[PDB]
Amino acid sequence: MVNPTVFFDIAVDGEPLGRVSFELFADKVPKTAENFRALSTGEKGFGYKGSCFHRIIPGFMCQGGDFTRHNGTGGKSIYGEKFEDENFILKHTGPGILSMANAGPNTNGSQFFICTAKTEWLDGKHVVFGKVKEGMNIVEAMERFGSRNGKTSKKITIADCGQLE
Amino acid sequence: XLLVXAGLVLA
Repeated sequence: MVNPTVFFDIAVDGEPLGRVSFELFADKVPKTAENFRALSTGEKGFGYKGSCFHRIIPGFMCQGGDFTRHNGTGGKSIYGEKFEDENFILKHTGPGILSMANAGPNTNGSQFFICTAKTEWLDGKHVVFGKVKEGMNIVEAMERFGSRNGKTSKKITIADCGQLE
Repeated sequence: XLLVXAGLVLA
């Protein structure tokens, strides 16, 4: 299977900022990639469209994917409330890495983070499943609205999302 | 610290 590509159209307080696209590593983690893909297309009747990045730490990562509570306490997977760590074949190698947020082992939901740095200390604890293809500059632009404690100065939003290929 | 967690955010 060819690795699928998804896009996020980002908005800052409603104003369009730009598009970020991701390659999803379905050749390593097909279940984890499939969950993110479907949530990006909304094909199950729910997903990332209109959701926010609740926690952004400059020099670290942008966290989003909580489309039910919008604060880190919510979201769900297409398989149910949570699913297992598929594997840890892939590592947090640098900026642009796409990885699953969790609340400890085997609690993957819908929450994810886009790395803006190498996050090696997270290897083996968080399932890496994708990488930014185009629009890393948009991620960099998103980053400036975060803070050391994660709170964002403006509402950073996924205005639209879907699958490109 | 620098974690990415869902619910209980730690240092």
